Amino acid sequence: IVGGYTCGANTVPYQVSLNSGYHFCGGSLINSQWVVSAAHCYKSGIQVRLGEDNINVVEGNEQFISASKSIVHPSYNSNTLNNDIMLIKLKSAASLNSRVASISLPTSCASAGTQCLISGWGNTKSSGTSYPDVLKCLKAPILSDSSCKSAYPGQITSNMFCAGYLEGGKDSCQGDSGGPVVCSGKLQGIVSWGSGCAQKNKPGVYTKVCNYVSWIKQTIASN
Ligand SMILES: COc1ccc2[nH]cc(CCN)c2c1
Ligand SMILES: [Ca+2]
Repeated sequence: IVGGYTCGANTVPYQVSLNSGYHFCGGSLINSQWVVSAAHCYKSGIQVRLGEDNINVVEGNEQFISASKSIVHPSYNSNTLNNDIMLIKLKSAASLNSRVASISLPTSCASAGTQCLISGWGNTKSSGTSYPDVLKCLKAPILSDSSCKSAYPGQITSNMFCAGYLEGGKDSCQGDSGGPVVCSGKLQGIVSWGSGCAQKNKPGVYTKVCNYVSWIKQTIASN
């Protein structure tokens, strides 16, 4: 996250870190046994880390649970990033409490202008690299479809939205991939892609979760 603030330990209780020997992507806990992330995060041998703040120090509220199955969306296109969503099933159910909690799926899509919270352990610099060990947060609005398409001609599908600031300076960045965009207490987005981070006229692009609720619910019910 570039231009954000330190969230505070366990203030984003649905945020997860995906770990394959190191943090490599975020995700969101949507019930006691399932995590949603980006399809571009896919790999084998994922351990899901819940209740994290400092990802390099055991602070006492963590739960570490191996993934038993990953399901990339059937229409994910790695070249265009269309349908950039994946589900991960945990080998055992997480113990839910005030610091580890699921986030609700949306019943409707959020409109442009809605303020959302984006969070992650990604790079905090737009040039150069500095990775934080504690979770960073950013409040940002959903941008209109027309501004999003004007910023990324030819590249925005109906399964994507832009959020952030056309002036630059505040954005998600490398290592935030797969993490949550939460608006009005519902998961509306997944950190997906962008052109660099925090550049003028290049806001972050997010998977539009409301288009996937039926797929998520049917997949969870059968797996
Ligand atoms: C350094 O630029 C990158 C590189 C990879 C990335 N993945 C996801 C994002 C979010 C950008 N809003 C991103 C940014
Ligand atoms: Ca920790």
